[PDB]
Amino acid sequence: FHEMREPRIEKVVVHMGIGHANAEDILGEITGQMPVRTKAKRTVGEFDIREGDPIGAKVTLRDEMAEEFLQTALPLAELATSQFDDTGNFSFGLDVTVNLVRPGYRVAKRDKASRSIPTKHRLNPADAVAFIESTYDVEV
Amino acid sequence: KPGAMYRNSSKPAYTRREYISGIPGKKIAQFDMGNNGAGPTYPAQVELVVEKPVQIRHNALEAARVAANRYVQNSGAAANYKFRIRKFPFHVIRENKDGMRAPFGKPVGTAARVHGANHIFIAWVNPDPNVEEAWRRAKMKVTPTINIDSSPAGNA
Amino acid sequence: ATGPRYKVPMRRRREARTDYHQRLRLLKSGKPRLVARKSNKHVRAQLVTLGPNGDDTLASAHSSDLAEYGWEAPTGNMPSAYLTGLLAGLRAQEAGVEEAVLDIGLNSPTPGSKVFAIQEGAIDAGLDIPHNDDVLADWQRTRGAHIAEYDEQLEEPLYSGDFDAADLPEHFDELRETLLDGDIEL
Amino acid sequence: PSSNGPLEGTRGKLKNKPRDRGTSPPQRAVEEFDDGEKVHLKIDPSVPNGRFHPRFDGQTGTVEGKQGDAYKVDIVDGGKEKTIIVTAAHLRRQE
Amino acid sequence: MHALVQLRGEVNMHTDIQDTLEMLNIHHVNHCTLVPETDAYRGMVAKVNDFVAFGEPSQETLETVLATRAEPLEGDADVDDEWVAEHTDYDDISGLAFALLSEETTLREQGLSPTLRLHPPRGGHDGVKHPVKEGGQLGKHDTEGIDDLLEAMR
RNA sequence: CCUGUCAAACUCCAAACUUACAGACGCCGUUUGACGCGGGGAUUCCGGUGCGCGGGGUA
RNA sequence: AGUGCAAGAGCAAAAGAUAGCUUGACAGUGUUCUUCCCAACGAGGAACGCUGACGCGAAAGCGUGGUCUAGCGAACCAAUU
RNA sequence: UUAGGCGGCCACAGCGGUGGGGUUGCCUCCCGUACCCAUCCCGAACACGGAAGAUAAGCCCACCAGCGUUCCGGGGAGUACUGGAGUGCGCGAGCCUCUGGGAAACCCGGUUCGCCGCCACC
Ligand SMILES: [Cl-]
Ligand SMILES: [Cl-]
Ligand SMILES: [Mg+2]
Ligand SMILES: [Mg+2]
Ligand SMILES: [Mg+2]
Ligand SMILES: [Mg+2]
Ligand SMILES: [Mg+2]
Ligand SMILES: [Mg+2]
Ligand SMILES: [Mg+2]
Ligand SMILES: [Mg+2]
Ligand SMILES: [Mg+2]
Ligand code: NA
Ligand code: NA
Ligand code: NA
Ligand code: NA
Ligand code: NA
Ligand code: NA
Repeated sequence: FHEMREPRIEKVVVHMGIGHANAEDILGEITGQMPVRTKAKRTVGEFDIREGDPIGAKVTLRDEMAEEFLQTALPLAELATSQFDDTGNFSFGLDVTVNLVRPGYRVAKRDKASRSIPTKHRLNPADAVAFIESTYDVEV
Repeated sequence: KPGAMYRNSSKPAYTRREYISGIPGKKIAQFDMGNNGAGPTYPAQVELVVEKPVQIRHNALEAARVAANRYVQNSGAAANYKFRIRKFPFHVIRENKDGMRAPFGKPVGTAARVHGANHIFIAWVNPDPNVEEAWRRAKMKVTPTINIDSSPAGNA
Repeated sequence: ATGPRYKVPMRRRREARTDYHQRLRLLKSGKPRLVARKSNKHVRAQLVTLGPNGDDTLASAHSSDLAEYGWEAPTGNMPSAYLTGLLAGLRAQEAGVEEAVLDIGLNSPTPGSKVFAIQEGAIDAGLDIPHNDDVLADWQRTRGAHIAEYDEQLEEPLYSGDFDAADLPEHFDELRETLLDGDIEL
Repeated sequence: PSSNGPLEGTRGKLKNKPRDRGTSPPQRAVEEFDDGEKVHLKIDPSVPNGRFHPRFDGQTGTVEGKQGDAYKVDIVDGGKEKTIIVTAAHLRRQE
Repeated sequence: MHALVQLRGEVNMHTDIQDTLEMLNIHHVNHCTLVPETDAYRGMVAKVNDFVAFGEPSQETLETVLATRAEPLEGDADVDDEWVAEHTDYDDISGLAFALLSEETTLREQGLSPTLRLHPPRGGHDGVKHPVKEGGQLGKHDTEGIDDLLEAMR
């Protein structure tokens, strides 16, 4: 049963929602791989009327690239609880989000016969706190 | 203007406010009277039943209603009874007020279409039918002949 | 699901198995389809025709029943695909089938992909199929050379037990060679 | 009519019931008919092409050759003989 | 098998109704025809229902009327037993009548005009403004009902 | 939750009925030639009324 | 939701969005429907072909302008190819 | 069909939920980036290579009706409406009779947790 039920980290998105950049550079060094532009939708008063327009960057890290990052990110954060997803995710911080899930996720991300993960097989906020807390730190 | 001009249901239903503007407000003050805080938990339930399909202008509705409820003050301002007028004047009515040229009239009012045998009024009373009288006065101000019908009340 | 007005997709669309827009374009040819499908371990190839109550498969080949002819290697690779294509193609010819259009379902038209390998095989079997030569692998990779060289970077057998240690694109030739004459079920 | 375009008064006949909404099954768009076959004409709201003039919705004509992939169906409008160019998507075999 | 008698004129009657009567071989008031009880025929009589009198007659009545008002496809010739015998498959009127009722044959098949041109009802009929259920003479009738009419128009 | 009402330009529904084609019966046509084709000659393009369904209008 | 603009209709691995590439908004010539139900009538419109040349795509295929129904103009004369 | 591929009809198949199943035909999740190929950033996906592990997802199998849907019984209802007819009624609006058709809502009880086709396969 277990082993295929135990949580794991799937991508950590570090993004700097600026409002118009030079910021990529630091993201590249803080993570280790190229950042991606962040176009915006809708015209608005914050002199942000341009639809297609660089307004921030993000970086999706997977595997070691994600751990080796969290092994310094987490330490720089305190928070826990309430600040957790209903799916067992959490964002802290410049933002750093951690997407958590169990072994059979590809089933909902592939092209052929894809399918939505059953609620039971989903990750709960609690089942998440445990996994992470059980990895160099404390909850709440 | 006379009811003669609008009491018949010979014209198409004309109620789409999305295509009609300038509709006069309704003169009907209320639809729930008496103790509306309480629910129909009364022994007796009399109803005013229209005996012919007709169109009743909000004018007549208000006069009819007032004449009945204003009288139901034989029981008092805060008496124990609840009065309900179940119809609403949805049908918009016009008047061609040039002669027969470009005669589509302009909105002048609203009326409620009632089919013979429907109940336009329903009162709820304890064995104290002063309501039967309130209605003799109500069907007095609406076009059709009417039937005063009692439902829960084998207390004759 | 939600109400009377709700619109439920066609079953094969729910199952995310059939692309009906591509299907229609495929059926336009009026020719049989060369259905190229893959599995983590195997590769299938069918020649399907249209029917009153659903499709009709007139000839097929599965990477598993490849061993039935002397295959002693894994079945989820390039050489595997090609051969399965050729095997299905041959059976196809036997069935009186002369032409078909490649249907790769929900797979991607990536150059040198296995579905194209399957297509190359079917074509060599004799099947006339609309294709484009430079979207196919360069023969050597079809032979399985890319894997042999990969095992050159050995230190540990690429194949757990299986057959050989340095693998064999030669085993590939022996097989293709075999398929091109006589033998049962062809 | 307040206008005289082809789609005048076709609100009903060219609309799908909410559940038949969406791309139609390809099986019937590829159906093959033979000259002489009787076919019912009915536009499929979901299929844009290969249509015919809405006035003919309901007719049952006789397939008599084809043009491109479209078929040439012979019908009789009132008392007049007409030829309609239509695709299988909007045809059905009679009986 | 039902006996059909037109009791109302053509003036002002729907054309599709008048054409039906004509398809049933009746082209005048008081003319009568015998019609099999089939789905096809049933629909036709239903459409003519308000301008006619119909119902299943008795063996006797049919015989009386056949003898009195039957005619050859052409000519004056009286259709009596001898005629019936020397011209039809049957040996006498009764034999023909029975065959008609049992819907085994038809007036044409036996070289007879499909129409029994009756006489106005002696004593008059019950009126052509109401159906039987209302005291009138229109619509489906009783076998006893039809017989009276047919006999009065003998 | 409970409770009071509506739609010519609303519809989860839904007739009677109208309508394409085909078969069957009926009727009709093969000396009264139907169905149809080609040609000659028109008149006619102020209409009205009843009933059913209407739209406008106090009528 | 969006799909340039009335209204109604169509569309979700798309007819919408993003990106890239491209010029089929191509020449010639037709079939058919519409304009004008039935039922004759022009310009105009549309559907569906073919011949030629192309674009994209692995390919089936799609592209006869814009998802569909409005956005149009005779003879004479002039200019233009 | 002890798990597969392509489909037809396109909710009777949807939504939600329970139980069961794999040294192997198998499908998956899974493991992994030298290659073909790939991410406006990530072998996530796509693509390729492969079996250390698992049946927890998916999937297949058995089942549940609470919601949605399909069809049926009984009731609503031969009601509403309606094609044909009337020197029937009514000041009229309108109604009635005969004849041929005939509903919707809703309630109660059943049904429905897909059916079928081709191919492959201890
Ligand atoms: Cl596949
Ligand atoms: Cl057309
Ligand atoms: Mg309409
Ligand atoms: Mg004679
Ligand atoms: Mg006398
Ligand atoms: Mg009389
Ligand atoms: Mg009509
Ligand atoms: Mg177009
Ligand atoms: Mg001039
Ligand atoms: Mg010029
Ligand atoms: Mg399980
Ligand atoms: Na004027
Ligand atoms: Na009165
Ligand atoms: Na559809
Ligand atoms: Na034209
Ligand atoms: Na960019
Ligand atoms: Na499983």
